Amino acid sequence: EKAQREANKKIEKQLQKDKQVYRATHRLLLLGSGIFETKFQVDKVNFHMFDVGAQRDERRKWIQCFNDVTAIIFVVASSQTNRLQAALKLFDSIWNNKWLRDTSVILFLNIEDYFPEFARYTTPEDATPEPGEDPRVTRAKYFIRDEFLRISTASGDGRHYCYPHFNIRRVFNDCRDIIQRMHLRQYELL
Amino acid sequence: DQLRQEAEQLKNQIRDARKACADATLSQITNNIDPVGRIQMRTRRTLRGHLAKIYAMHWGTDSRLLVSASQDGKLIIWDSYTTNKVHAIPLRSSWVMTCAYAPSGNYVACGGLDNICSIYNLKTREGNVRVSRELAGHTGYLSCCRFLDDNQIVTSSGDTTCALWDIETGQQTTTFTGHTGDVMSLSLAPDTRLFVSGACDASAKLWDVREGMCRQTFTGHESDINAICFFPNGNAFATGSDDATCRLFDLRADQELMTYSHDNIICGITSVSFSKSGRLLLAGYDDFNCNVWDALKADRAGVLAGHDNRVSCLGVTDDGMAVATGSWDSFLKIWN
Amino acid sequence: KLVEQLKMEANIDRIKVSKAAADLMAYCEAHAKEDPLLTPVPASENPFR
Amino acid sequence: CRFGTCTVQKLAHQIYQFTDKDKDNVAPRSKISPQGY
Amino acid sequence: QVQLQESGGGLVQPGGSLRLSCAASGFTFSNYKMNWVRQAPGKGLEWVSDISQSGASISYTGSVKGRFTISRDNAKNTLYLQMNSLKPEDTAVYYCARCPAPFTRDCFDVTSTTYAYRGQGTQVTV
Amino acid sequence: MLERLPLCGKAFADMMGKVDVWKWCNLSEFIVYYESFTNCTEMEANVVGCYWPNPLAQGFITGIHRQFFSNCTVDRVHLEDPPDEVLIPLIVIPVVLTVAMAGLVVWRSKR
Amino acid sequence: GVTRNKIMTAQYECYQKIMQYCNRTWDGWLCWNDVAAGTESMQLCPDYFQDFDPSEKVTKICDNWFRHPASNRTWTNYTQCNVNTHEKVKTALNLFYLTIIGHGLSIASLLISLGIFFYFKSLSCQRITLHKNLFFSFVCNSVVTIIHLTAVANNQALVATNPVSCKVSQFIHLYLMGCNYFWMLCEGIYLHTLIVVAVFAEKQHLMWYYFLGWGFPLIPACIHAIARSLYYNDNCWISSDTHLLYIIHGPICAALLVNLFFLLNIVRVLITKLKVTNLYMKAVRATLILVPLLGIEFVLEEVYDYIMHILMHFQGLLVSTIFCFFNGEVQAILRRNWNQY
Repeated sequence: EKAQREANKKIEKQLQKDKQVYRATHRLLLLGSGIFETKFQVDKVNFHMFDVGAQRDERRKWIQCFNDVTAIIFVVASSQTNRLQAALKLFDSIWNNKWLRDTSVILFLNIEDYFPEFARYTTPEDATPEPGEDPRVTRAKYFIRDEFLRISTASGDGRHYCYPHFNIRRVFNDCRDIIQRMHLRQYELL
Repeated sequence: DQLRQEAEQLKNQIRDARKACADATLSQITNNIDPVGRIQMRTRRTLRGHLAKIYAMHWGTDSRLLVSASQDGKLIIWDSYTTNKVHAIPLRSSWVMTCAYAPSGNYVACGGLDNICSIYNLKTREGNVRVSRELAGHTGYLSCCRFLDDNQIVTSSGDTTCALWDIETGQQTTTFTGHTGDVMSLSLAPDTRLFVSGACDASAKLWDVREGMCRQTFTGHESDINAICFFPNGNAFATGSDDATCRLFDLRADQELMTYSHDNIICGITSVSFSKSGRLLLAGYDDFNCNVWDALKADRAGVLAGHDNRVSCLGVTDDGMAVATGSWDSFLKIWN
Repeated sequence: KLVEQLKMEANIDRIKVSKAAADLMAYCEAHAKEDPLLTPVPASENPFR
Repeated sequence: CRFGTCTVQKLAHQIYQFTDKDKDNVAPRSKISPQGY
Repeated sequence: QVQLQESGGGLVQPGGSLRLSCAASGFTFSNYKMNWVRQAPGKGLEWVSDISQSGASISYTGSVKGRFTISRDNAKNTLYLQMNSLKPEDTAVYYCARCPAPFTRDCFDVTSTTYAYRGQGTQVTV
Repeated sequence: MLERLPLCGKAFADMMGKVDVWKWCNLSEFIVYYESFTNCTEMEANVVGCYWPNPLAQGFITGIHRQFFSNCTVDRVHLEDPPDEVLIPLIVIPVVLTVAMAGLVVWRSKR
Repeated sequence: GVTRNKIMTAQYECYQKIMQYCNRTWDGWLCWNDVAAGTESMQLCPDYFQDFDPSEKVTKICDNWFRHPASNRTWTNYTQCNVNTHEKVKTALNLFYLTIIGHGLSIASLLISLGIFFYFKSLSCQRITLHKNLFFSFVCNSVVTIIHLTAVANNQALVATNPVSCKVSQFIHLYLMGCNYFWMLCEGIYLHTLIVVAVFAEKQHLMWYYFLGWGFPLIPACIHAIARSLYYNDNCWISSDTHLLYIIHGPICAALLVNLFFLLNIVRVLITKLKVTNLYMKAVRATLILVPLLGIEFVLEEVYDYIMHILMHFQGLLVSTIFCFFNGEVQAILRRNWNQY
């Protein structure tokens, strides 16, 4: 029994070194052989992004494993099988999933008869179009962003925040904003 | 493809054969039972040390050593008597979803989103623990695995298939097909020749490990079956689904017997496990609590509160002395 | 094939529930003594208390 | 002080000064008498 | 057992009308959210319309918004889809879908292949 | 007036025989008689037009106190502030140390 | 009478130290040293009587002493210290009782919060650890303050003895006050590193926080101890009319100013985060929540002093009620654990 506590002291000493590298690592899920891992590091902050590989299209079970990640990078392809609206329902199920209400979603973006509300839709002047861009292209681009944001602002219950974007620096600054809001809520400030 | 008309007419014959074989529900002939009353079980031990959420655990046959799988990439072996950690096995894939303890106590398995059931040698002559074999071949995430011996092990995967593996050669000797949904859990019989399987299609199937055929199919649930466990006699089993109820099926009857549910409980079941006698049915729920169900009267005989996050796994010792309850709070609790 | 699996599931020599319901109930009644979770004896010989 | 934190020390001094009741309660009337000190 | 057997369909000239019906059984119709999924010949499955458990929250796809309407009779355990002013683009096998999570706002794994809890499908040819 | 104070003065000078030579400055022994002598001087006053503190008292009591008990130090406690040059550094060093330690903890915890 | 003993003892000391412009004289209560004509020497009122406050300073004039009208003799006014005393004693007693009751209630609340934090091991992060440290420092500070106020200041019989026990108690009290006001700075530093800086949780060594909270307050305490032992060695170190207390009250003020800067940065980051999502509501709510933790209530008339005294002597209760009794996590654990008994 005395030699057993010697092994327990040796193990807990190793677990303390393993906690230093786990708590200081941002884990990200990339959506859009079973799982592909990628360890990249920005500003000496370690990131661990996971890309799902050989898995079936039924995600309602293995998506719960990523409930404690910093952010889920949801990549959308702005499109005919109406692939964009299929991503809207997938983003809808992820945003209102019981175990992902506290998991933020980094939304990475990238028609005419598939959305009737696009006809009487006006460009919000608060948008920042890039120089040398057609105005109707700006209206169609921000229209898709509003469709995802309408789902993101229809449920105030939950700690998840939606960050729409139109590459590694965007994820770094977003994860810094997520952990900042995590710290303010621990002190009941936000 | 109008043979579907034959398939719908045949399943009606099976349904009418189950109605004729039912004289009275198990809950009906139960008035001869002395009620067990309120089962007040307390946390006798709290094993801390895991960094992330705990997904699965498995007791050893000695009822003293237990392995736990957390999603931080570590497989810790705990001595439930003195809270001492016997081994801390780092895993190549941090997304482990299941773990198994061999009956001889010489090996431990684990698996997850990597679709690989990694075997670890616990009795190396050098003294350290390293990987023995990497069982690859599944095209879906590993959800459950159970040892038959030091060289045989069955695994359940998210590709709607189960497979029997040869640890010596690393080959699948038998693949079990027939499920339509993602398989979530398996459980061997005490004779380890049959095992039931629970998938994401509200159905459970009985398998034969040797011939590799689906003996029986049990329906009655409304959502994805999340957990399954055999009865101590090997003639029945219980199921936990997302429809916020537990149901006990029967092998030689081929019909659902009991339905453990309540109106105030609207959350699914994440884990199920019978006691040594089978009188109590312990079930982990998504409301961060565990509810002890009376397997005979379907009335809840006790609640296991204390976990601050979702309960994932539940394990009853071989001698029925303790119950280890893992949850997403990175904590293991021992109850009595 | 889905039909061939249902055909082999209909050739089962099943037994009636009242017989099997009395077997699972009698098993829990004869094995209730060896389960400390149902019968909490004094903790003098319990390795967790 | 000019700060706000010394109130504990100033209060301790006030208690040390204004609790000795073994001395004279009212000041002797030589001070109030101009034909005195 | 989740059957979800559908009715309706047939050959209708462009600009006609049709009414589809789901015959749900084996579960409680009032606790689960319902969906409509169709599969065009040579294309993948696509979501048509859904309706909340109560019946207030209602959403359609853009190609059917304004023409098709969703309805459900919770007392009869059935779901209706009154199709008005059909188009030859609507020729597809219409599946009556149901995501497995009850009491949930999220509706997962609809419009997916090898996915249970969905009917065999009815053929509406325009 | 001043000739009356001589009576109580000689009375005290004869009453000094209670304290011994080794206990000439025995404090807690003779202050009762000293208060009696102050009241004696007060009574000798107030008869010619003088109060208790008088210049004649300032000239008599000095000799009254000096005749017997001399060469005995009072040993008083001095309670005053520093000379103001060894105080303000001793005050501003703790503040600098506090801000430096706060900055050091911030810099260490930052990385 | 002991007051008359003090009177004649002062006369004794002064008129011995005579041999050791208005000529040298003795009024009856104080020694009047001879100074040049044309100046007025003002001395502090003595400690003879109940109606005399040792705070006010009496006056004495020389141009040949003062000529009191209708007296034609030497006279000096002691009016400033004879009046304005009988209700200052009242408010002194009231402030003493308020201090003791507030410190007792704070001790109770902080011990309850410490028990909750130590029983619920689920809350074991570095934030909770610093909360335990701050609560323990508050408990010790309040305990030693009650002990020094109810056994040293209220009883002059022990102060007259001038032992080493009361000075050691004063040293420990000042050191623990420094610890109480420095753990606020430690909490502020942790908050600034977590919110303003991109520091991960469960990352830093946490040892420097311990050293700054418990080890650093020894420096000003020992400095003040030696400074009073060499310059202002009075009885039991109870005199508050000396500038040596600034040695203790300087680092406290600096830490509170750094905490105010950290609070400003924190509310700035919060309002910046609120830009994407009224604003003033939570912007002032978070500030009022963080005021008692960071201790920002000393950098600031009839009742303002009493309100400030309450804010200081009830700060432990405020922090225990805000961060433990109204905390979302602790409250939720308590409500869903309430099902046991």
